[PDB]
Amino acid sequence: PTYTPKAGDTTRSWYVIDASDVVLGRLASAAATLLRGKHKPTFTPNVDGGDFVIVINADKIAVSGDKLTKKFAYRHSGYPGGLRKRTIGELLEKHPTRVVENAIIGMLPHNKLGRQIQKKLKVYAGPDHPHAAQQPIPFEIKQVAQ
Amino acid sequence: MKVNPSVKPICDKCRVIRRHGRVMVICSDPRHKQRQG
Amino acid sequence: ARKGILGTKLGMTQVFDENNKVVPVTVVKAGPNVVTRIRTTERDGYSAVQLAYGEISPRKVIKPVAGQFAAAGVNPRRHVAELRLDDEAAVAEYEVGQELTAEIFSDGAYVDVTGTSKGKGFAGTMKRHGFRGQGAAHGAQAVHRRPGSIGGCATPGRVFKGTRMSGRMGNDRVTTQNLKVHKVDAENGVLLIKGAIPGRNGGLVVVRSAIKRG
Amino acid sequence: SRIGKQPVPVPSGVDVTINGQNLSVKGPKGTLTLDVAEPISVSRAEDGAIVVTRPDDERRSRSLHGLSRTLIANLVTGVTEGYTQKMEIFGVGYRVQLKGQNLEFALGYSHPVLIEAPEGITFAVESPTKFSVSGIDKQKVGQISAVIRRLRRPDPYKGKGVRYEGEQIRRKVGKT
Amino acid sequence: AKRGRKKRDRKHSKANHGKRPNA
Amino acid sequence: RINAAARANDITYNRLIQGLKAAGVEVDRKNLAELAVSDPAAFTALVDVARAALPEDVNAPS
RNA sequence: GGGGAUAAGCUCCGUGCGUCGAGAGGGAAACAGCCCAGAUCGCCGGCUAAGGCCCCUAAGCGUGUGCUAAGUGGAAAAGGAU
RNA sequence: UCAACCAUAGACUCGGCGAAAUUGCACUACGAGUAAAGAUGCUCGUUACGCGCGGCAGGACGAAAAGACCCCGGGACCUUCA
RNA sequence: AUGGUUUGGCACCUCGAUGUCGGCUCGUCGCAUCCUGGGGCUGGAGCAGGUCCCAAGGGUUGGGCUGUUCGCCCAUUAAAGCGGCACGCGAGCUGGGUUUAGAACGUCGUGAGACAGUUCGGUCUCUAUCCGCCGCGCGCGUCAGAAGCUUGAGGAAACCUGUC
RNA sequence: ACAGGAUAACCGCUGAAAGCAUCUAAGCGGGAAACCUCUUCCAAGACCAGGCUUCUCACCCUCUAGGAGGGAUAAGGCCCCC
Repeated sequence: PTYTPKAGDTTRSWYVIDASDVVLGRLASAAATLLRGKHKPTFTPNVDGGDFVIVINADKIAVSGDKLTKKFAYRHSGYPGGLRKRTIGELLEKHPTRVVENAIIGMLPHNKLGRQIQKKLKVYAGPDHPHAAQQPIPFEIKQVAQ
Repeated sequence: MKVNPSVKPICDKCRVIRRHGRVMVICSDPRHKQRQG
Repeated sequence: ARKGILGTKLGMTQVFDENNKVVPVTVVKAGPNVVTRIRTTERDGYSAVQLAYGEISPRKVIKPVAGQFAAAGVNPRRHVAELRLDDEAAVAEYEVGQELTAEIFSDGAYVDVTGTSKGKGFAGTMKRHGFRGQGAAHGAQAVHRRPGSIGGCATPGRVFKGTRMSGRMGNDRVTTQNLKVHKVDAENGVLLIKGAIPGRNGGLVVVRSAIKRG
Repeated sequence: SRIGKQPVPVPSGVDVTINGQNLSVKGPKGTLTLDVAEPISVSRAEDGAIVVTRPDDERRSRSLHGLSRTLIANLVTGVTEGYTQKMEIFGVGYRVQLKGQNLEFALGYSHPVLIEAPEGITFAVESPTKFSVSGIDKQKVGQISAVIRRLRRPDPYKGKGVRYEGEQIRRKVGKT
Repeated sequence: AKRGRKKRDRKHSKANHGKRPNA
Repeated sequence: RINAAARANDITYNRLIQGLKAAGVEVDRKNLAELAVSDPAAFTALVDVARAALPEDVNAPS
């Protein structure tokens, strides 16, 4: 029958993506792919068999057009008139990692397994990360050809 | 300034331009100033 | 700078100024406070000074607290509290073991007093939110103090969060701003502060320099 | 395009320097800098000049070509000759004086208007009703001179306000 | 009005082929 | 799973299926996935087979 | 085609026109009447339709030539518009 | 205006006895939508640790009463140059 | 052309019940801004305006008449905004009106009786299960157990204005 | 509140495309009770569940000693008590 992982088959690898001059959605799609495990042949949609994904230089993410000023990240407090919006530039200068996070989190499944997958995502605005002990492999975002 | 969808010249000095995504009309005579809106 | 101090509220009284105008003051036992820890950005991520106030027996102290006060290098106190500052240049003035008194302030200074409001218990919307009640006559069946409506109808279909309802009032941190100290009294170790102060008598307060008016 | 084709003649007292699109000029009046738009070719000619061209004919390149040429022209003529704007004042009581390097106007307000001189700019007062701004950047010069021009609301009924040297303001009449 | 407009313009989709129930 | 293993062998699922159908490999996707999990070398061999059987310009009408 | 304001998710007719009704399944975000297709049961086999192939989401961040700068796409008129 | 305070009976707490209407279910969120055109239950998202206590009454088109208004059908009683 | 607040058209949910006007209380939202704020043009001298644009942060009175909404009026005001939310809100209140049964006037009707005609009078039920909301606890967790002091992501509140 | 930042309408500077002109297409500025900061308050159930410190930082038993289970404790806390 068709393969299912059993309790020790989920191997974790650490990848690291330099988000310098990389397109936001491009990076986020790639990272969600790795975090979910679509790049793996052991992929089982009921399993977080994905890989850890570090993102560095999140502040240097590339955003096309006027999205830096006319795309808003909205948020609601639950209270009336509690809609607070903040552009992507405002968000980049305040909380740089939040744009990359939000992008990936939206590209991920909105479920309990998605929540479990978020934990493998580490995002850092500089070029440096503390997860060097884990020996992360650099991951260039390629495009398979045809 | 006049703000109307139909902005057009009023005299020979009124020049038409596209400024910041808006069709403006400029002139020495500031009465003839117009903007699309 | 924003120099400050912890103290105890003792009660209100009167004084008279040079113009023979009356000043309702509150007497704050701005007492011997002792510095017990310096908060820094290289250690704690923010600049602040930890003060301690209130005599206490060394047996009523929880032993962790005893160890904290010891490693600081002072004897224990009852209440401990931090004063946030703006920069390392502002925190560089406070040394551990340093003693703060009312004399850090001066007559005519404007202060902000942080205290803990008196408890009004489970309060109705009238006492708590200034709701007009309803009529005491003209037919009112048992709504003389009731809030009345609570939301819209089906279109909302819910009660909005943050609606003003009955519940516990008081025991909340209250900062009263821009109170002019009428007088310092270092002999007694108190401040005569023009006007109301939050909390009961014997309540702890924090008299800080006014963040608006110097 | 038609502006960008003619290069800029460099006088003697000039020291041009390039690392690619970037540009740094020096002259008697001071020094100046400019990072040229990428699609605009820049070269230092043999004939003591700075040639600037465009590879493509797209409207963006056609615009940036002429603009960059004008920018280098203003740059060199500012760092060699300087850029001046003479202003003058009209109306009774409407005056200016020099409080060091800053200026102080009286313009019928209840208070004096203190214009702080920014970096690179130097003011001067030929008279309480006639003054001037000088510098090396035409942009900053026009900027501060316009900040000065807009200090008072336009007064087309009696002309009370700041003007440029040869400015022909509009006017009206209030009869009643 | 907006609701009817949106519901009608939904029919201008590659799947619906310019027709929908109640248009 | 096939797409994953294929893109690990530097080929897309679609061109893999195309090449297998051109090579006359009637293997079903179940067994291809099982190979991808259990015999990646055999999967690579089939990928090579499919890449051979593909044309030289896949975006040409032929 | 009538009535209606050549409005109504309106009404009344016609149509070896359809579907729902009495019709599951796939697509249309969800969505009786639209598109595909008419479910005898089973299969951890394959090809397809409509529709789709960056991630959610299976399949293409497909190839080539151009266009678009408005996030147009991802609502709209007379009319305005180097 | 403009409401404040006091007591008492309840409400609250403890002990004891111990109902009720109601009830298709249930580990019963919010927004914008969609839908028998006003959604806890569908879609896309957002938010939300689990369980209680006191309270408020916006919704559950809440409970109650097979709408009395309207219409249809049938009665009853009343009137009269039926 | 917008909008969908008016009168309407349709009659699609609801007639084995979706309680109605107005007010009271509580609000919340939009901006098509009444004031405050910023500005362009003016047949804008100045005071004061007119018109248009931006702006919804806050504020936007009390009374006489009327059931009234609306409106008129009185005094004020910086201003006395327009609208939505089941013409917001009756398991929150009233019940003056409409809209039962009584009675009367006028009119109609032979009559019984009728009148978007008037008039006087005339039961407003419910111990809150769920969501929601206001507050308060219990449990567990935050990779030992505890304690003190804290950061502040993220939310809430506040944001008015005149006279001299 | 002051103050700052970024902005709306708007005022502009330098400037082409388009030998001029043009607030703009590259660039640079100014600019409102709106926005973000600032003020007050809640807040690490902020599941990235944080940080700075301090205290205890130690015993037995049973299963066959695998992973646990039970007990007694410390720091400390709770209950009773005022």
